[PDB]
Amino acid sequence: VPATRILLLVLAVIIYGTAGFHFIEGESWTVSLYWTFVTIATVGYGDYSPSTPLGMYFTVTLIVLGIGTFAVAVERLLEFLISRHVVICGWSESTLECLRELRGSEVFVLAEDENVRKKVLRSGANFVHGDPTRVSDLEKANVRGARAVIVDLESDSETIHCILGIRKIDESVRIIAEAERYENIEQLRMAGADQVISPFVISGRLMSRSIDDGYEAMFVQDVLAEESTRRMVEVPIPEGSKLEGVSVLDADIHDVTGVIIIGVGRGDELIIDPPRDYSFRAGDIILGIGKPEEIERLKNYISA
Amino acid sequence: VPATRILLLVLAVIIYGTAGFHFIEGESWTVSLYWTFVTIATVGYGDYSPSTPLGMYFTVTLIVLGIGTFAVAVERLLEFLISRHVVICGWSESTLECLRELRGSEVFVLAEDENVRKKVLRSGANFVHGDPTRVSDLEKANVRGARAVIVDLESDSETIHCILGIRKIDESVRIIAEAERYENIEQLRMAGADQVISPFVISGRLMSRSIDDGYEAMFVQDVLAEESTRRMVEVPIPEGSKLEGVSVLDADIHDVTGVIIIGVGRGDELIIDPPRDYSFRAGDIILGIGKPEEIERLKNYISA
Amino acid sequence: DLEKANVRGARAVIVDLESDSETIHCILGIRKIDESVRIIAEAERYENIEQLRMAGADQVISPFVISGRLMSRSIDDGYEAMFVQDVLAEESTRRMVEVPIPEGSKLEGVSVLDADIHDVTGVIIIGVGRGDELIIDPPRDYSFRAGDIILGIGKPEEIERLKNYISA
Amino acid sequence: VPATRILLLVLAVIIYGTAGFHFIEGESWTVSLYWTFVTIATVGYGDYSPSTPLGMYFTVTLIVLGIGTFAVAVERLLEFLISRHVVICGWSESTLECLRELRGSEVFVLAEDENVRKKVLRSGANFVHGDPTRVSDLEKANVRGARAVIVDLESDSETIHCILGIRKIDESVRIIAEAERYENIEQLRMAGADQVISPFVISGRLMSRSIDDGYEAMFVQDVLAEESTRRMVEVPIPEGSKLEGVSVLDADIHDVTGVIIIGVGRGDELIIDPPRDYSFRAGDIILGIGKPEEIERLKNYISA
Amino acid sequence: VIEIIRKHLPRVLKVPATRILLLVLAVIIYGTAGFHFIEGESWTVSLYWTFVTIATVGYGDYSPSTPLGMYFTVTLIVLGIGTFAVAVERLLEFLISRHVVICGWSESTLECLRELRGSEVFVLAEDENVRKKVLRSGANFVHGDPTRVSDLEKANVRGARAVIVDLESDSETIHCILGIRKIDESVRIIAEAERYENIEQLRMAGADQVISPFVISGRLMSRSIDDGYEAMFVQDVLAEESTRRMVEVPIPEGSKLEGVSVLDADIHDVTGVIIIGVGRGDELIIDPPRDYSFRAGDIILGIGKPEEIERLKNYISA
Repeated sequence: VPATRILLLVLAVIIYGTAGFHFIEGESWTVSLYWTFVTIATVGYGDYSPSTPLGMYFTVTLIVLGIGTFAVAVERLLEFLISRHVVICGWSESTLECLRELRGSEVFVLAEDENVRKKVLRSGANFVHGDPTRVSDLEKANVRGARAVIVDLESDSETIHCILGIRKIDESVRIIAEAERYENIEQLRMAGADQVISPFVISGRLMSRSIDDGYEAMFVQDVLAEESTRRMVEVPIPEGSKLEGVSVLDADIHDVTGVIIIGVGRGDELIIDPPRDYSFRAGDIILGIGKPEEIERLKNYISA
Repeated sequence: VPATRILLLVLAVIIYGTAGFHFIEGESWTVSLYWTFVTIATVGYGDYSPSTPLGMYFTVTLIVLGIGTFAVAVERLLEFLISRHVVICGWSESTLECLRELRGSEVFVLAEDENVRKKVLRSGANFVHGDPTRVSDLEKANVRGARAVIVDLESDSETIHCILGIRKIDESVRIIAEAERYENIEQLRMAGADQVISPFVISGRLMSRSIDDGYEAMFVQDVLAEESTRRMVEVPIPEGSKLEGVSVLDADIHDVTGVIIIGVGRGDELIIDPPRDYSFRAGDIILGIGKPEEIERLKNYISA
Repeated sequence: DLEKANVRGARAVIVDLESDSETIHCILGIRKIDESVRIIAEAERYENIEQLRMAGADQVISPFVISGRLMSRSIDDGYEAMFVQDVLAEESTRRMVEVPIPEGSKLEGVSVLDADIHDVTGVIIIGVGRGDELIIDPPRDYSFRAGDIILGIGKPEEIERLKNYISA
Repeated sequence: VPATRILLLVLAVIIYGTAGFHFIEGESWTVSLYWTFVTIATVGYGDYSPSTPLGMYFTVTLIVLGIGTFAVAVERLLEFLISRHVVICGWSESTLECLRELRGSEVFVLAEDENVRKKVLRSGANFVHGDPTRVSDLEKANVRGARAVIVDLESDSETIHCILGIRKIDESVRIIAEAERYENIEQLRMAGADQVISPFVISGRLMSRSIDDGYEAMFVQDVLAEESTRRMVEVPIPEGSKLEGVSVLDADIHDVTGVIIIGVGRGDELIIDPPRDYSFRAGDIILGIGKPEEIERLKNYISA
Repeated sequence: VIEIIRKHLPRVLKVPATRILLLVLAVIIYGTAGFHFIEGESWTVSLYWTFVTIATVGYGDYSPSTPLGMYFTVTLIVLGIGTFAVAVERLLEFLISRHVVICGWSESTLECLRELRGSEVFVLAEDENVRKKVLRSGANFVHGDPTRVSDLEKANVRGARAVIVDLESDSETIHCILGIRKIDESVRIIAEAERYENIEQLRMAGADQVISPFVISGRLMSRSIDDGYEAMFVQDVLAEESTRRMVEVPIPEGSKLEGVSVLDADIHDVTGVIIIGVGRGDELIIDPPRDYSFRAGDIILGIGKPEEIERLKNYISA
């Protein structure tokens, strides 16, 4: 049945109700409409009632009509009722441990499988069912407003196809991709990806360096865990700092603060172990390791 | 449970209730009947309630009896109370692009998947769930009174088994099939399809002409597009025209109109580039390419 | 595994893989090896034609669009599918060919109206190709150029009468 | 959750409410019970109300408390208010065309798959989900009371296992089985099957006899179809007939009735084309072909 | 009647109780505040009245006094009761030695469940079709993957008496034994080996007793060629319906046989059981020698009638 049949039947009764109480009892529309509601509601507060054989007749008829149409309209109603965001294209084991560190923000997981709807909703993310290679299904997941898009699909052919689809929707958003083979690192980066993270090349080099002594693999998997003592943080150099123009040899950040200056980055490059003649500028980002008591001693050090 | 089984129980409660108010409470019939209904409807205005223990036990009993049977009766009453088309058998990418040019007509889609229901209803076509190779599930899609049936199934064995099921319903509808292999073009014409469209023979013979110059594959993919400047339309010659018996050299269509006469079809045969001594008749369908400013110039020249 | 198959010394690469994402990825691998080879791709979905052509493919043939357009045009009369599937077959009576306009030809600057190619020769001029565009049904004031390509439909005895009419 | 568990929960509430009004408001037992009931039944009449904040808290609690279980008890109460069989083991294409001629009787289809529940219920049969090789799942399907059990399983190893399982449940029931290979005809028959029907040996011999002329295969598939003109029927010879002691040559049934005596069967054997010296006895069953007007002329012929 | 509708539509019980609660609370707030600020009721009354109003009772001790009160109340009731009915339905939905845990469901654990009808048994399996077989046998079913530590803790592995692991392969049986030993290293794991070569891997992972059935079966099908008496003895003394049973009788502290040799004890002469082994700790000596000295703590493995078993316990008693 059309929803409009249900609605018209409801409306017909309140009109009937209101009008008859007026015609039979001589009551005003305010109380007539109200009383009709009171009877439909089956509450009976005790103010208005019919006081004539016809009013009683009318009222009983009215109640039957009222509840019937009301209850139907209500069940339909109930049935109907029943910074920026980050978009994650594809669901895998790399984007699952990425989602635990992105708690608190809005995350939209665009995935082809419907089976993965329970695991996405359990971890605190909105699921958007679609194919992440289709441009019409990326726009559904609100890619254009996002602050970053994380692409980790089944192959490296679908990862370039999803990267090329974002570069025409928004040519300014930050794309982070995951390469599976070493040949496609410069292929995903030319097609638009701002950061290419290859997990089988990191783990391929941490397994050939753990044969003699595995301290290279213990440094990498402990400075990234956000439950240890030291945390690899990065702080930016603001405008009008005390270090805008000093060399690294004269700044001497490790002794006066306690952090370790493993590298500094200007723009889109990184200089690991900067030499002593490196003049600090404004806008630089200092990548460092230290205890969180030493980080606040560095943040006040680089202030105005 | 007949409706009348339910209705008897409801009335029995009503009569019982009404009479007790009448002889236990001493109420007149208009108020006792009213009260009984109201009691059943549990409204409680505040006018009548039992004023003696007999009535109190009686009324509590009426209420529970009333609610059970009333609720059922109401639930049941409400549940009881409140040219031609084209049919597309199967869903693939070739029938998705066919559905884009059939938005003005009404289209049924007979496919056995359930996941494709969201793609069909978006495109503006009614979805009929069923197996297209079965005669019982072909009759649900209104094959018998259709304009044309378009068969595109997963293989060429099921396309033949679906063409022979349509020809069992009626031998007058127009079947337009699609061949997957080149060798099965002659089997799909013996089963009963009127037009067999083999896309991988058109595509494979355009990827071999596009090695030197890609002008053959640029002409085919452009005149079929309705957004193009020139269009390929079939102009029929009406009965009582000024061109019956006239040869192609004596007519000179390209000089006076401006369209390009690339073929003339009589019945179900087409003669591409017809010779000079080809005599026209009434009934021959002219296949031409021209601007839309030139097409109505052609119909006004061959008119009666 | 592309450099095994001699893509550098080739004259045309025809990319038709199992899905549309692998056809873009293989086109991107060919353009790293030889930047001037002629790639002839094949799109499955309609929306991926502008991506296959941006990634490097010169000609994109989409078979599910040519078949979808010829299905909905064959409901009333099927003379447009009987035209396409018959001029391409090389066992047919009439062939669709391309002839080039040589340098120093008889038709330098000559318009198509006063050339009268269908009257003189008998071939049907459906388009004049210049470079990387095709003009279907060129207008009457269209002037030629030494170096055009005439696309036409005609009998095989009428193509030799066309090449001898455009000869130098 | 027994219905009585629900009822106990309800009673606890009505008892509780009644006592609290008695001790909180100081009301009598008769009115406190009435009031609590009426309150739960949400009538709203306006006679009894709490007069203290404690009474208010109490009353509100009773309403929310009692209404839940009140409604549920009503649901349970309303739910309470409102020849022999043939068992078919396994679902296939042989037991589907067997089920169409067994319309009108009770048929229980014991099958392992749950997918086949829709096709069994559509054809007019009760579905019993179980494994037909398990003796505990045959007894669930009521094999012991049946008049015949039809076994058609996936292999001939499961068909002997289902036949052996019935022979210990009931050693008198009639088992009809279907053999797949020719070697197992005497193996299924020794394990207990009363009739072994091998479809690939009938169809293997009807395909090697249809090469020259296919009249052998047209006779078999037309005398079994119950929509043709002639029907292969069998009538029994009763006690005290007119033929108990006559030979076939002197009975001369084909001329005086019109049926064709293809064979007669005594006990558990069949004699096809009985000779002229064959003396008819009592209890014999005459297998014959004829029009249904000729069958009634034969049935009265063999009477008392 | 909405409760009728709810019974008609349990099909929409798809959302969190938390959404349900927030919405009903918003309604009672609307109601109570209007009674306090529009009708002029006290907060005790306003809430009381609001409840009564929402619940659709409407006694009339309090009633709207102005058109505004009437308009207000109509809204309050029409929205509140619907929500109320929903909240009620969700509540009803919600309202209505130690154990052993069995990881996995096969035919070997089906016959183990017949012997354990007196104890309470959890079954941790990842199939859903097996729920009808477990509840028939009298064991609580816990859905989950037994190789996961999070789904092992749902089955109460940490406070169990013994855990019985029988999974589909020997790789998952090892991956489940190592997940149980991560929860607690004191529970008793009883595993089952599918191949003979993986008996030593399942003891290194942490199982206390590895029961390889295809090595017992394969070594009984090779002794039953000549005479089938070896495979007739094993399949009979394990049955509790047999006339003889193999029971372990422990020697208590302060017994009359500490230091006594087997020849000086002569158990088979005085009792009538056959002493086929003596276990000390986790080692078993089948057919112990003559000069084997008893102690307190040695578990005697014997075969005898039930009329002879309590005769043995009364002979070794303190």
